[PDB]
Amino acid sequence: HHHHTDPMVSKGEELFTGVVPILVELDGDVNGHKFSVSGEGEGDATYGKLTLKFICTTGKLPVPWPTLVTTLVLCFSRYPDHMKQHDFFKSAMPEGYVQERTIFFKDDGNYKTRAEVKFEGDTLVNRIELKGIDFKEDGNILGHKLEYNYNSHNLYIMADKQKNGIKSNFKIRHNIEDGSVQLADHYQQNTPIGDGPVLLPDNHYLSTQSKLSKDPNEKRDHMVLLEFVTAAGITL
Repeated sequence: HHHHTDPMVSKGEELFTGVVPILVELDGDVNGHKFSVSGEGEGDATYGKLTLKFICTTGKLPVPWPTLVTTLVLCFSRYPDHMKQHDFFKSAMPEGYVQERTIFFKDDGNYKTRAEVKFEGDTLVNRIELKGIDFKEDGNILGHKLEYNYNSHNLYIMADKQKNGIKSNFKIRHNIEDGSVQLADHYQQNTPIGDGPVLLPDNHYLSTQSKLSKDPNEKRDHMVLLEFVTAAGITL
């Protein structure tokens, strides 16, 4: 059960009670290599918990799987009760929100992404387009020099009142196979798809933990992702 004095909080919390099925679709194009990814799994916002398996449906993924983790559903974050009035992501549901990013891989190319996150029936759907340009053919991305792992990370969320949405910018660190690190500097904005009211948050952050694995029975190119996201940074 859920029980909040704000009916707008109640509306979003009710959509994310229990376990929610997730579908992810990504059509990408990086330096002229077209590819698609399909993902399926479940989210349990009560615990900030996501379990997803992604398949490259065009063959071999032309970029490293870790580079797509942030692109491939922050509505499943756990917002503490005393912060639920700051949960933009659930408040935009079920009509959804647009998530847009530019991801600058330092000394390399950049990803431009646009996604619509919304419910289709009971299923939470993340449909994405990605364009990657100016990548080095022998760089860490197109050369597949990134390790298959991921680090824990905090992203700070700010309101974007001009756009009735939010924005964030943050740096992801990708381990390179020779010990060093590839930086991926993310700029992010989110806006509601509908014109109904949303919750615009005070400044806070999301604390993320991600674990990547492989399905030993899966011959297609794939990534198994376990992710926890918790909102923080506002006191009681």
